Amino acid sequence: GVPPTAELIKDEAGFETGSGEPQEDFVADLSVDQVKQIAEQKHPDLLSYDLTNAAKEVVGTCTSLGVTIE
Amino acid sequence: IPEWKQEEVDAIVEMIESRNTLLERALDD
Amino acid sequence: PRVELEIPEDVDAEQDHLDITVEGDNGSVTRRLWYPDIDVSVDGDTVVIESDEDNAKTMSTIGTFQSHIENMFHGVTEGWEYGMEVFYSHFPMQVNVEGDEVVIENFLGEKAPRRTTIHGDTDVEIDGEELTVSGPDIEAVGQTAADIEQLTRINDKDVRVFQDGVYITRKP
RNA sequence: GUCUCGAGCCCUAGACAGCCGGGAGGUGAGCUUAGAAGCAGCUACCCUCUAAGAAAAGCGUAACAGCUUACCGGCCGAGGU
Ligand SMILES: [Mg+2]
Repeated sequence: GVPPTAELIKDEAGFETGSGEPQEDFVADLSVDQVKQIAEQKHPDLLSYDLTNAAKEVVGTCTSLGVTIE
Repeated sequence: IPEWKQEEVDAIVEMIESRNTLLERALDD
Repeated sequence: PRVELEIPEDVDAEQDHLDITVEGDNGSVTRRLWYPDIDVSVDGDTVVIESDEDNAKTMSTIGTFQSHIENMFHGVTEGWEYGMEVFYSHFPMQVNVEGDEVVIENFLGEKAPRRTTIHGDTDVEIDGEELTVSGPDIEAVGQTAADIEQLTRINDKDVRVFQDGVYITRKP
């Protein structure tokens, strides 16, 4: 039902393509309040019990794309 | 006596109060 | 060394000299187990394979005698089953059991029938496209099963194109 | 091939091997690209669940699928390397 993680990051960023070299070349940006909205959406997709660990799975795709958190 | 086996027994004894060999060892305690 | 083998209830085994006879409901198997300083005896209801020597050569045979006796126990009870499937590409092969020998006719277009003799008490049953070799003596059954596959040997032409022949499907 | 002597390491908290079971999700990573989803190539190689389970070691596919490897559990039981 709920679309993939790679698509949900590109909507609230404004950028389409990633990078030639991840983590070494920073492209997009996010904030803490913006990751708390993506954590509410995926409930049957993630295996995490709490909302605390549900955010870590989204961050575990972000830093390996070129997204810096402020 | 491996260090990870000692840490595992202390993790099982923690979830009794609150491998089948490591469970038996933890129950005997 | 000494290895004691407990005899099953369905089985009863007698022994004289170097020969061991193992009887059961599926039949009887007599084998000769002869090697230097290895004594195989029947102690009531256990088979004892012992030797005063512990060298690699003696140890190899003690372990071989063990598996030979354990296999005889299985043979006289549940028996030994080898399943085979007859495959052909162009020429319709005619496999038939004619007496104490299994005959394969019209193999690869041959006018002359290919045949092999069945080893002892081994029974070969055929049900259309399938063949099932069975009996108490694994030595006899294993060989008769092998003999059938070896019978369609082709050394002259490519095996990958000319694949016709009965092949072993099930190993026990 | 076989005999003999030494050293290190692992083992009844169960070793070596075999067999059974599990080999999971985020996500078919991103870039490349019509596509590439462990496995053409470039870069990274991160965290959840958990007793394990690689951003995949080897095959396999046009690409999937499919088969096992790592890794965990079970059966077994004495030495093993
Ligand atoms: Mg030629």
